[PDB]
Amino acid sequence: GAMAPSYRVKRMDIAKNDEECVVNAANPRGLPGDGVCKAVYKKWPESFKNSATPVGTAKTVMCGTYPVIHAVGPNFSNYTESEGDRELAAAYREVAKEVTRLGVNSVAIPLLSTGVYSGGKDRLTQSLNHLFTAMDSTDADVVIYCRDKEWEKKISEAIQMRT
Ligand SMILES: Cc1n/c(=N\[C@@H]2CCC[C@H]2CO)s[nH]1
Ligand SMILES: [Cl-]
Ligand SMILES: [Cl-]
Ligand SMILES: [Cl-]
Repeated sequence: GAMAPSYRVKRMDIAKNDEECVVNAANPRGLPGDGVCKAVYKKWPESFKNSATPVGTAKTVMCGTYPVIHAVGPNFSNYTESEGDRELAAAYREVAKEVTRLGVNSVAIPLLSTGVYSGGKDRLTQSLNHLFTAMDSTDADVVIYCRDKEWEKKISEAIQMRT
């Protein structure tokens, strides 16, 4: 575990992370995809061998010894708000199980279902709160990655608010 488990936020490409493992915002088919998934495929393409997994689940594949946790959030274009909210909470619970199983002291994690799976809605708070609900019982250092300047400020505020 980390000596004083923390949350932090950085605004940069998650493919450049300084953590012991990465969470991919994956599609259910293990395809290269768009956005975070695209960046992860270019950096760790070996981790896409047999990475397909259903919505609301996470599947870890090693690239060398570096673990890539493929977490499949719902596409809010296809899910109702109710069923999508349940599946988005479930994906983060499965990430916390994998992070614990791997014994890592740190993890890089994007906000699931906030980009092309958002169904055109701002889901920063919804996605971040489900992240916290899952990760708060783990002792890994968590580093959240984002690309927008206003999102960086809002995620940083949400972390600082809890102290
Ligand atoms: C390469 C990179 N993308 C990041 N976040 C995405 C921005 C839009 C949806 C987000 C998650 O898919 S963090 N590092
Ligand atoms: Cl960058
Ligand atoms: Cl997304
Ligand atoms: Cl972002």
